[PDB]
Amino acid sequence: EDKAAVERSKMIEKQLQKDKQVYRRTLRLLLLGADNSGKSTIVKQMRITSGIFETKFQVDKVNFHMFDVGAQRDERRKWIQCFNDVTAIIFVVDSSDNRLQEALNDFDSIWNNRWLRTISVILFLNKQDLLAEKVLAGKSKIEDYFPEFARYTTPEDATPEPGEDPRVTRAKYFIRKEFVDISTASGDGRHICYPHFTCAVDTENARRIFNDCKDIILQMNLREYNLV
Amino acid sequence: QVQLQESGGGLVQPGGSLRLSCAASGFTFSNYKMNWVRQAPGKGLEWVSDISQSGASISYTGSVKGRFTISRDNAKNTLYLQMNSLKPEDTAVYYCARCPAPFTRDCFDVTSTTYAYRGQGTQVTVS
Amino acid sequence: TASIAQARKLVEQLKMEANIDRIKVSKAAADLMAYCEAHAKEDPLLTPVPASENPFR
Amino acid sequence: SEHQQYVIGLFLSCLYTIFLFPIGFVGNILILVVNISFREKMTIPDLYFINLAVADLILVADSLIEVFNLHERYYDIAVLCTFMSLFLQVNMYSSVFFLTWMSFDRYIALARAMRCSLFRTKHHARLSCGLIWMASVSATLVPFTAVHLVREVQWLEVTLGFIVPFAIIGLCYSLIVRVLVRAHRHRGLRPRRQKALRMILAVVLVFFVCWLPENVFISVHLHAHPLTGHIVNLAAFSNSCLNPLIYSFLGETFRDKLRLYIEQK
Amino acid sequence: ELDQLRQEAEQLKNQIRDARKACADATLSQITNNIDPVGRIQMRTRRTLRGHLAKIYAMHWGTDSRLLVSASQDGKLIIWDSYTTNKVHAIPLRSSWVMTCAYAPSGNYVACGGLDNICSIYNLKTREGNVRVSRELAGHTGYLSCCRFLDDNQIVTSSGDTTCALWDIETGQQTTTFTGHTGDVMSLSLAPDTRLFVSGACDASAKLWDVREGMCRQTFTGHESDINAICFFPNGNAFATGSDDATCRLFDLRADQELMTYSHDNIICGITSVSFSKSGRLLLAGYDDFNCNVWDALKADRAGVLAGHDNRVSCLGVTDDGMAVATGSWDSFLKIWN
Ligand SMILES: CN(CCNc1ccnc2cc(Cl)ccc12)CCNc1ccnc2cc(Cl)ccc12
Repeated sequence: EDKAAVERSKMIEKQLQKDKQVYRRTLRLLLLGADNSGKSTIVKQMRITSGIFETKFQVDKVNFHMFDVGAQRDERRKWIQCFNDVTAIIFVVDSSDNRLQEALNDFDSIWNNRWLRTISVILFLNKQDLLAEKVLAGKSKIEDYFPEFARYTTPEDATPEPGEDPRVTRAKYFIRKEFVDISTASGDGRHICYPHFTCAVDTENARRIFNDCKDIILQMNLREYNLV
Repeated sequence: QVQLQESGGGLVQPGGSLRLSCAASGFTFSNYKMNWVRQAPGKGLEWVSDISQSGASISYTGSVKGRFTISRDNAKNTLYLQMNSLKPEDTAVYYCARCPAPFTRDCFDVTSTTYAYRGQGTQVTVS
Repeated sequence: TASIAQARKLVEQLKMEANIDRIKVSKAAADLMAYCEAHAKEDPLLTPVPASENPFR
Repeated sequence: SEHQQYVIGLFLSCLYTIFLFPIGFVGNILILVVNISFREKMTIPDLYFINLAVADLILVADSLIEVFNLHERYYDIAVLCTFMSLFLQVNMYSSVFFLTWMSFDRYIALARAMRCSLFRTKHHARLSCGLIWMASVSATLVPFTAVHLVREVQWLEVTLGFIVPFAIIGLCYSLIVRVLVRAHRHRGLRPRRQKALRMILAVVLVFFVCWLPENVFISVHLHAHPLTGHIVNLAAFSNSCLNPLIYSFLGETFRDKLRLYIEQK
Repeated sequence: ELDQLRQEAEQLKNQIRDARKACADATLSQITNNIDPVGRIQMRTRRTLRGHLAKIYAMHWGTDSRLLVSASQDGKLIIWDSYTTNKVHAIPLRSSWVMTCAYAPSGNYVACGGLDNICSIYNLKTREGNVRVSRELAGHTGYLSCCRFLDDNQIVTSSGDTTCALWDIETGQQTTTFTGHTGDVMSLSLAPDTRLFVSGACDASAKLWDVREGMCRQTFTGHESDINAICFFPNGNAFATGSDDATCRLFDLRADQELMTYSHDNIICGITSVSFSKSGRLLLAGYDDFNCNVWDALKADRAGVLAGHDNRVSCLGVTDDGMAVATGSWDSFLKIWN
């Protein structure tokens, strides 16, 4: 009976409309990182053979679903295209100098991919305490892997955390500038990179993500409203 | 099939200079970005150098910047790496990796443990 | 060890693929052309059908 | 002086019809056709832009008639003149109310983005457009019927079409600018947000300067002065002429849409 | 010994190349020049299926030629009645990231999978009325790229890992495994008789597998990049592969080599999905520039274009009776063309 079919279609459309509100309200994030990066610790920070893990959390009554790939092969050119419509990519990097060049290459590939080109990236320069300890130790030299550091000097308008040794400031801002150079080398300003200095003991990473997603949503709305 | 044969590399004294060459066959060499990667004893695959389709843009890992020069020959479908002042750390197996797709600016998986567009590589040893 | 383990199976697969009976390309092309010719009328997409019995019109 | 003032009025009319009128006409038509052609993927702002384009197109079309004083003819006060007056009043109210509602919706989208997502729905946008048109129609008809059984009509015009709309526009865009500057100094993109602030300021200023003259002219009296009436009417029509330019042409999104439409065509 | 084994492999590969070259006495174009062209193929959008909140990653027609299932990355797969546009079912998924979906040839079940590495089998004929997960096949160590039913109890699934697997749905165990690929297996195509199936992976190669024995019968190369899609020719003696190198390629099982290549100079974008018309004379291929191209499979000249979509065309399927072509896209719309 065609009438029963149309009735069922109306029921299903009502269900779809009901769940569309849930889909639109929620903000989706993709957590990316390496083995050394403490992305798992970032996941466990948020106190509210599987191939992907989801974490639901809330900030200021807005809901975030953060997705971290689990059992996947290292080749990511194909399964990453699934995340071309997420709100943001939280990129976690082990900032303690070495795999920094590998992280930079990963960030460059993520930035310049044809499908992630419109997705902003939240960059967590994780493990800042280890970076400070090993910079103060002096055994390891950043210039060994990044010779440009031998000439780089912290900008005159820097904002070091009070009590921070200027050497640590120079190193951390040098790494941040290394990532920002790739960020700004392309993209024509439709997607942004938000660098943050994070640690394992930090408790405001959720706040950072919430603020950056607020800015991303503001940019999206400003673009759709023709103001940009 | 897509094939890359690294024709070069070998033993050398510290501070010497070699020239690695890779012949690429089975695909339009001009459309693809190319990269040199290396695996040192006991290490993972490490990205060394990158050259675009036209050779206009080039990039190096900081450890080899100023010592290695990457170059491309589309007519001969060849990729060269002129290595100068070789340090003992440079000892490794060098592979020539191809960008996964043509005309693209991303090179995701060139450094993966298993990659379908990477040559068997050539061993470079420094005395 | 493992490298030779993979190489031996690669060689085995190559021998298996090398011993298969192979036919000239002309025969395969003729077969495909004949199949397409036989079913030309039965394919609506390249032989449009009147809207009276098109399910979407 | 009468000859001099008449000549000055005609010179101003020539300047307007040469410079401003093509902007309004061509831009409103282009906005309408470009937004309608892409109906399958229209966003909430596009609905308000389309309705404002309709209103501005009607007003600018009437501008030419008003420019050469063709209205002082074929009165037919029983039908034609009253109908034209009501139609133009509803068009003016629709233009002003759509500007005000677009400002408020912009405030909602750029300040309450992550919390008021339920409020902003395309079906709700169409309902809002319908309610805006109904409100304009009612604001036009109610005073007309009340005085049928005029100073009161002009009073309602002035108040409900410049004072409340301008107050709402100013408040909403001040809040939007506050949000933009607060998010500008921390993590936002400096150049594009400076451009957005410039666009907001341009919109507010053009609306204010174009609609203040006629409203103040009406308020002062609440015949005579032909030149003053002519220039204030020219400014009022120039509001609709310039609305497409500031709202669509100066923005990158609509220019990209127009380029894509041209490439498709 | 490694060098010796590599040299032996090189010798065998040279032998295979020489045999293929010897068998290539003529090209397909040289023989298809004799037949007249298919003419302009202009297809209209008869239906637009709305209701998905995100990208449509996959779709599959039912064997009845009327009902079709489409999976979207919002966590929903919808079974539509194309004739009337009614949505018969809207199954919510445990994992939002679904990359494939299948419709059982009997119409009783559907299958889906994705980044969860699990193939969920849903029973549509449930007595309770509400579709519920009949089974969850686990065992793949990578994202599920494709899946196809052989019967109500057997299903073949290709994975992001380098292997495919034939499962027993009743027991939920991998009846057999197909290994040999070096990259992600992106596509999968059952033969008309279901005795063999071809899988294209993230390399130049596409492999033919015998479901009974469980080994690779043949490997076909020629593509320069990943093979995103694969489809079997209607007679089962050939198949077409679409790749990231922006070209389609028709291979023959018996000739064991490339037969034809479909490409154009201004096409510089990858191919996401391919399929054949009922007769096999037309090859429809979806592209990353979100417009499908209808190629003359025999003459290899672009015969038509389907340019209704606004975002990447991700899936494309021709009906079993050949009466329409359903194309999904990343704009969350499925369009029926005819
Ligand atoms: C509103 N203007 C013109 C009205 N014309 C419009 C009709 C409909 N819709 C419109 C929309 C717009 Cl935007 C602008 C104009 C109209 C008042 C000027 N009329 C006058 C002329 C001469 N002498 C006057 C003396 C006094 Cl005491 C008061 C008014 C006098």
